[PDB]
Amino acid sequence: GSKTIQEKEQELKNLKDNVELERLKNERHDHDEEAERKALEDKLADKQEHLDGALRY
Amino acid sequence: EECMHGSGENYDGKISKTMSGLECQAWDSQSPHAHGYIPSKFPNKNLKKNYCRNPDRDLRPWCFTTDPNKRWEYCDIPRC
Repeated sequence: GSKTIQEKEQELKNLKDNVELERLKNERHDHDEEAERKALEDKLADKQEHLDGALRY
Repeated sequence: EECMHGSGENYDGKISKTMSGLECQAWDSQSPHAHGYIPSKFPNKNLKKNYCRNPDRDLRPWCFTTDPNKRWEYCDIPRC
């Protein structure tokens, strides 16, 4: 089925191969701020509260 | 083993306390710290309960703390 696009992937990306490349450089571990920029396509127009991620904080 | 041979990559010990003296937060929990290291996301990394593990290939097995003023910290694990 060339026309029928199945959900099941044809190729499975290996995570271990990514580790071998060391493209993360421990950056995502050091600062999670880069993740926010990936989640949001654009930045907020108004003053972003930001704050820390906690229950009472 | 409760100790590491190098950086604790294959360290599947039961230590759940940071070198600062804080109990590590359960990997399967997002309270009070939210993260992207889901045990189901990395089942081959031995993210069991709240034991200190090495998912990013750091030099020291770390974990998230249970304190809102401390995201994550390293665990003081002995060496073999």
